[PDB]
Amino acid sequence: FGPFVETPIPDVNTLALEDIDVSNPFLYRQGQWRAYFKRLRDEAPVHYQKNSPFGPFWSVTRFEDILFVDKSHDLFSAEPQIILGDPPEGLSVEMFIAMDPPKHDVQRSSVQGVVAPKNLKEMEGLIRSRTGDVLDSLPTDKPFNWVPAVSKELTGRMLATLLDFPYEERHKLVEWSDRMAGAASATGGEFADENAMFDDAADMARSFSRLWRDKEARRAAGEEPGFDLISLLQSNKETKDLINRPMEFIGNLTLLIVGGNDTTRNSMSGGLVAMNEFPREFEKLKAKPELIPNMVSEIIRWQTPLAYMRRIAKQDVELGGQTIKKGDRVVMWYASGNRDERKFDNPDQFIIDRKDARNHMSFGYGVHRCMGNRLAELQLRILWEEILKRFDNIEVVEEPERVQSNFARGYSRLMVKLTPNS
Ligand code: HEM
Repeated sequence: FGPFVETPIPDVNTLALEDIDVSNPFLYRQGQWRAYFKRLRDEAPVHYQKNSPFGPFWSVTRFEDILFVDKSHDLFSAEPQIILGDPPEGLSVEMFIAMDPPKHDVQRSSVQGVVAPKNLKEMEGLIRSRTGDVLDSLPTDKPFNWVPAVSKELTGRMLATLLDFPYEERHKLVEWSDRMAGAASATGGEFADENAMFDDAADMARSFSRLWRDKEARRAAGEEPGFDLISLLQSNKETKDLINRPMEFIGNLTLLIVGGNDTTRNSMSGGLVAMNEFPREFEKLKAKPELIPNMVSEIIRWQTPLAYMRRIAKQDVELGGQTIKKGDRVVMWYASGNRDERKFDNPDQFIIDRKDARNHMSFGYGVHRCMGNRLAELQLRILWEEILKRFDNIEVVEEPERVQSNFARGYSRLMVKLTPNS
């Protein structure tokens, strides 16, 4: 009903404050995002942009203010979408990441068992084995792209395990997720073909339905239930009939794959980029390997794989000396908050023994705090544990290529030369 090409981004000092548009999906790639958000934090921490390709929106850029917006779901709704823009027509799917309580609470309870700490503990052998195997497969006499060989490879195996997806088809979960999460209308991503998105959403719905029916058929034949989400959903009375609720069914399954896809991937890659910019931290790590758990938090803080989550004001809200109007879109820029010097001293430095590194907001805060935070930290810890066993040095031999997006902060190309230890 009713009615992106890259260009050089100018110095933020050349702009009136009302003309700063941080929805530009090239701000991260071009390294301008730090100066743009710092100007916002300093002089417009609750900022209204009237004109953007996504329409008007508020930017909330200070750590303390983002906490308030994220935790106050009675003032700022997560519905109906948490990306800055809109999904293409015909591709809206309800996910509980874009739902307020109580309904958010009910839907998250039906899937949260898949990351139960007892289950993650039991899967450590498999994760570490996969993490050992891919690392042993990497060449040490020539450089290679770390993104497909390591980050995406380990991420895709993990996603397959989570759903018991056919392993040989796991590349499909990632390709579908990338196209869906990289919609030009939603995040300024490079996917602008609505035809391919319609084909993906149909292949994906058909694939999840086949997986559901194959699993119930295997369970009816006596196969013991497992750790995966489908086994868990078919073991609980509330969700044993979830296929008869297609919106809930597709919504929960797509959220799990999109939630863990480029987040895990870009956190695996981003640690190497941070180490490259701050090489003394790798010597500190080698001499004190017990720093790995805290370093994982510092990698996640420094990388902030998801730059923001978006809300809609449910009423007029006074915040930062401004009046957010009912209905306005409000963007909580985690990428800015994690660089806020009011919260972190020396915020742009990668400091692996930073004592308050675990207080980052890359997972958000409030009822929507990332459900897979422990799963992500676990894979990242194991990754660096297995790196230290094998490699005395790691070299980035080319400027990393960063992904076009205002939402995902990640890398498509990371060329790495490995040096084994003695
Ligand atoms: C470093 C890794 C990760 C980061 C930075 C990250 C980031 C986030 C963020 C920012 C949110 C929303 C927070 C908010 O609105 O307050 C979120 C929620 C969510 N994430 Fe993650 N994520 C990561 C890993 C994962 C993984 C591995 C999975 C799946 C296994 C996952 C699945 C989800 C789900 C299902 C939600 C919805 C939670 C809810 O609405 O209650 N995430 N994540």
